[PDB]
Amino acid sequence: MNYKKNLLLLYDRPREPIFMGKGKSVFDVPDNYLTDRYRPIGPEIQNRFGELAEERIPVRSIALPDLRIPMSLGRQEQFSLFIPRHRKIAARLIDIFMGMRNIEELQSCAVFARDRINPYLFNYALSVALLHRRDTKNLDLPSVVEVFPDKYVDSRVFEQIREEATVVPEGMRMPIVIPKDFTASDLDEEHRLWYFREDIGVNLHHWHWHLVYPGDGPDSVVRKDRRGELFYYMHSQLIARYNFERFCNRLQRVKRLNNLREPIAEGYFPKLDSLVASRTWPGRVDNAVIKDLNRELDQIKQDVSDLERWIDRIYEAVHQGYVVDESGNRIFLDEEKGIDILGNIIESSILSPNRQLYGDMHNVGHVFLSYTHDPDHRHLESFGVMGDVATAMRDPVFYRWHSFIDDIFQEHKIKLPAYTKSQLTYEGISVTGIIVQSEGAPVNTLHTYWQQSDVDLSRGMDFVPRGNVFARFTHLQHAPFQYVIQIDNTSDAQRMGFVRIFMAPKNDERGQPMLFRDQRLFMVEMDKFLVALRPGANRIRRRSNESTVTIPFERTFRFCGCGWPAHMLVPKGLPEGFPADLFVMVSNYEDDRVVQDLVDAASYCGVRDRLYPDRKAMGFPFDRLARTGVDRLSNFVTPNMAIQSVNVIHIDKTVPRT
Amino acid sequence: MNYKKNLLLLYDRPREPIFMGKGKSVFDVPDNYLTDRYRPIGPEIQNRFGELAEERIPVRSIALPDLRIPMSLGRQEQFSLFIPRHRKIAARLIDIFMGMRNIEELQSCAVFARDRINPYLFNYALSVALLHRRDTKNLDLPSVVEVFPDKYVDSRVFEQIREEATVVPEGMRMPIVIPKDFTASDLDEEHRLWYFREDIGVNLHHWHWHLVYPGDGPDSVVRKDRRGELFYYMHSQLIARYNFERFCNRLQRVKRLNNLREPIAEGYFPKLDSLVASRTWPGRVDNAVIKDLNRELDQIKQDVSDLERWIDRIYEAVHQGYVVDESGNRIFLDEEKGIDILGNIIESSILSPNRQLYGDMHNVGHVFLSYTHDPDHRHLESFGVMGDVATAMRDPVFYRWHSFIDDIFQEHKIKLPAYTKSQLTYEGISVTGIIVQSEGAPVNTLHTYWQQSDVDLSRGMDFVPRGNVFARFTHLQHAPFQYVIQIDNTSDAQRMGFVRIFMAPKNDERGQPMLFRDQRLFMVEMDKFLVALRPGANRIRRRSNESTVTIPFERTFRGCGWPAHMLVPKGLPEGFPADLFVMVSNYEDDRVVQDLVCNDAASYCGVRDRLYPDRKAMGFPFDRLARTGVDRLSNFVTPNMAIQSVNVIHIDKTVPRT
Ligand SMILES: [Cu+2]
Ligand SMILES: [Cu+2]
Ligand SMILES: [Cu+2]
Ligand SMILES: [Cu+2]
Repeated sequence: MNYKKNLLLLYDRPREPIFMGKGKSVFDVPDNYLTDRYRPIGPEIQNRFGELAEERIPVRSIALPDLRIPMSLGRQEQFSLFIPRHRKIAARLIDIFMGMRNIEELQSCAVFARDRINPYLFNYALSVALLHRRDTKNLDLPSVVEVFPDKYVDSRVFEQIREEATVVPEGMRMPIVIPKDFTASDLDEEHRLWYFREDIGVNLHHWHWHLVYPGDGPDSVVRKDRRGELFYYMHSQLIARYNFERFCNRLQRVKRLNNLREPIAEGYFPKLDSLVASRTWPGRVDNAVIKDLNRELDQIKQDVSDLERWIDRIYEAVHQGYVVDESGNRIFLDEEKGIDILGNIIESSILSPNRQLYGDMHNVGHVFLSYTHDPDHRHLESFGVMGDVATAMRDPVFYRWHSFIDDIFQEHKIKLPAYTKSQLTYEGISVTGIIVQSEGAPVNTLHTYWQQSDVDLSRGMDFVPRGNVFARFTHLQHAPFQYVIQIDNTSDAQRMGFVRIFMAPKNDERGQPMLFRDQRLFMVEMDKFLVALRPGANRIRRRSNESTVTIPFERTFRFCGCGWPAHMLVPKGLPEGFPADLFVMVSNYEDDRVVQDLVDAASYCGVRDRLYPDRKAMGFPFDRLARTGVDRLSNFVTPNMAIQSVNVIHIDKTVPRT
Repeated sequence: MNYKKNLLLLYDRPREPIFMGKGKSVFDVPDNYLTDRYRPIGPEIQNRFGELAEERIPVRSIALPDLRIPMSLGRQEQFSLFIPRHRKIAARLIDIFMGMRNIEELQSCAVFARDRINPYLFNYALSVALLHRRDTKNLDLPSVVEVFPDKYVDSRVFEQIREEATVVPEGMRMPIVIPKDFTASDLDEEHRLWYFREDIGVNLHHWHWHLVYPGDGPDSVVRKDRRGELFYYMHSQLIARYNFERFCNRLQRVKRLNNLREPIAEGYFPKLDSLVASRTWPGRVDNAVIKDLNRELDQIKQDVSDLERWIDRIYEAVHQGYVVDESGNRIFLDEEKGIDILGNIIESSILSPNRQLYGDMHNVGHVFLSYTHDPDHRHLESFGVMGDVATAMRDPVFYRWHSFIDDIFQEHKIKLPAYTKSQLTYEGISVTGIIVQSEGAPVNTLHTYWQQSDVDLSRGMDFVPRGNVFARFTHLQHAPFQYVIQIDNTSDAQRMGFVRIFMAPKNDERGQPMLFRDQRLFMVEMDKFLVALRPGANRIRRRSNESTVTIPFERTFRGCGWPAHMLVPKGLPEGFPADLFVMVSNYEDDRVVQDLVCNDAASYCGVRDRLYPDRKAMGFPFDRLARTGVDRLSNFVTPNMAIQSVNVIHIDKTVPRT
């Protein structure tokens, strides 16, 4: 509809008042909808822009809900989905946008609010609403990169764009190359993971997760099947993928934060400038120490001890094997629901059975690490990147904080009974082998390289002359490839299986093969998909671009929604080649299947699907300790599994997007 | 001439290329004078600008000097006069700009050079050039604030302006209020001196000083009479004025940094962002450590030891009573020249007799203090505010560092013989009285308050739509006043005398009458001028706005000197007690042999005048220890001196400037 299309205009040029031209349209804003600054000159000011557009969009003045709480955050402040106050403020706004009777009253409300609410907040809230409302499904939202490039882009380029757009005529403007590996030099060994930590797709992924599984909000948008287990598994796969990258950069597996009271060795300076706050992001010096927090405006008063205490209470619950809700009853951490409950406890969503007792450990850790430079607000400074979902993953200490949290999860995991031979076996199914073929390349060889892709940023360049503004981004990529899987059925009937593909490094940091206790943690999911297997032999062909784990290229670089960005499907590897163990398992779909009756089956959207369609623990079968007598992958396998050695070659060459 | 006026058009919109409109004029640029990016679209550029303009300027293409050293600092990098490499670059550029034969040929060089050189460095280098060429004398250079507002105002206003200019047509635009006391909350007691430390006038002062008494450059520009002594005196009076303000905000006299190993207690976060560099001046956390520097791009590899060695060397010379030449000769630090030699050693100007031995103590300390967050440049960050003349006075640690330096100069000062009673009395001359009169106020009362002043930031808002853009600044101000002085002559002959007026607090921090050993260092110079005294009684009236210490209010807000609105200390609302002192010294001894362009013309400009017009030590008569048996100002005074209690009142109210 036109109405749907019009909401998308609210994303165009966030800080330009709503009465200015958006695309080919203008909003006819009512007098009482103008902000205090503009209302007194309103009729003069609305006309200047209002004689440019093709279209004209009428807005009816109506009675609106109370926006005082959403309006409590300043327009030139930063927005943090980790700071409790702000989550409350966001929760409220999502409530309001969700509860508009229909799309016309949403338009009207959003048009009133936009120029009165912090743009990042507005953008978060609206997006969450639009993804979850009945009347606004479809509706391809613009990427937050095109809307706020300042959270993705070296600050240096904004004046470069401003000059280009002012001096050069539209037909003649050349694209701006976005600096890469720009946040530190060779003296920081950590700089090497620029291609991961600072990837647009990796960071977009983190944001998207938080849009679909918000921790506070109307029940409608919060309660999703096994959202606590997803919190666990999503953060887990990041670590594993991150370690994978570390092994390809002559580095060790990421160390957890041992202790909240020891210095944090990895400084990080983001080089980002928030045009919205009109203030640069603070950085964090090498060897900084977390400090007790007292920020009145933020409403955080929290000693390091409070955090340490929550940690101890959780460990106690995991070791007890149960948690205690507010009524005092015990909820057992069983083998279905334990991970889920525990996920809710640690993130601290509203689905925490007892926030008061277990705390808000994960979020508040983010705040602590983001504010080491101004913990009582005496210097009137905002938080560093760790304080924002959008940018947290750029900072190396993210991986260390989350590695630490992952230990709490691992400690629950290693208490569950190992999978038995019986539980891992599909009878009569056997997987004789699996291989990968790239185009032109040797068998069992994956290739990586650099690629430059463009993004139009015009939508986010407030107060810049109209015109395309193409920005060229350098990012990892792989050559396309397929899997070839030999399976024998031998049952005399058709057998349905779930094909599970993971990949892990072959060796440890020292060149020695990995034991299962360790390797199982390093296994990164590459595919999961359903297959009918006919009696006798089956040769199964699977292209890398069908991965249920990833989203298409275009979903990062121009409605179907997010998963892992495709250009990051494959670890970098090494020029000389990096050995990895590729793994597959075919499990019995009859046991894995969720009833999911209907009057892929592996591709899951949280917005769309009521139940996650796999009854197995996320990360099956690597989520538990091996059964007795197993010590490595080669003796872990059952006949319905198979292993393959794979070489990951990287060529330090660029290609122009094809 | 018209060429003079065209040179000033180069200060307009520093980052906008010179082929775009400047003022109501345009330059016609030889095609080969365009930069690489714009030569190809040269034709589509000449048409796109300037046809709106009235004057058009022909630029003669000429042969130009080797320009690679100035070019070696990048257009989007920061510029510092403390960094030795950057100081050398500016010297070369200055050399070029002063080596052009014509004012016409200078226009051509500058026109060519502008879009190719770092804007900060260009403004600096050209500005020094213009102030010193014999053919560009008496030029009203535009204020740095107007051209580079980004060194002077909270970065939060930049988008406020950009919105106001983009949205509202120029007839209807309102002024942007510049926030005051914006760098820190009342949780930090230092915040109370926002009106001093973050005052634009004061910062402009620091900057203008370094333009007239640059420490590297051509000999013609650097070698000024007693500039080493100025350096001591100028920095000594800043501490004095600072201390006065401290005594009016319930603080103590500033404390030296004890040394370079102890953490610096007082952090500072300036909220400035450079639009030239698209980087910040990083804050400094509380309790930060001075760290050894290895900044390769800046060409600085210096250990804290290296600085401590310099300091120990300088202390050793002061106590010795001589420094040692590069050839091994001794130069004695005597009563006349000692302070001057020492000032050149400590600053380390070119004039230092042995820079290998005594080092570059002052400049390098600044750089050290500005780099604690990134001393080896692994995080690719620029220097804090202390690393920039423009901005250094903003940071509390400026006063701590300069107090540490002052202790070294003081160590020389206390070695000199007390001034004798003979040396102080002017035989026949006797001052019986001094009073201060303001309008509408009781005798012996000064008055301060707050004022708002507008400034046009339009010449400094690159890539923002043209038109007036007014910033409203809030700043201290005093009510005008006059000294009335009664002098009895007693000779039958006319007598000439220097009138030297100082002011100090009556009481120490604890409300106890101050004693000379302390008071003398707290004396703030208020005026110095020559008078002719007829035989018998003379009544001298001297208005505040005549002070030789200051420069007109017009020159701050639309010939080095202190800004007129900061002549008088804040004082207190209940009344703050001070001692006003005046001495009439004998001009026949104070007279300087030189005769240049009515002796009563006391306006001294360092570039204009070859020699400093007073043979006495700067700060006389307070620069030495008291003669035996003087303990307090009451016992110090000779007949040709006089003392008056004065009450300094602050009213917390705001006036629009009359
Ligand atoms: Cu997350
Ligand atoms: Cu997190
Ligand atoms: Cu200075
Ligand atoms: Cu200094």
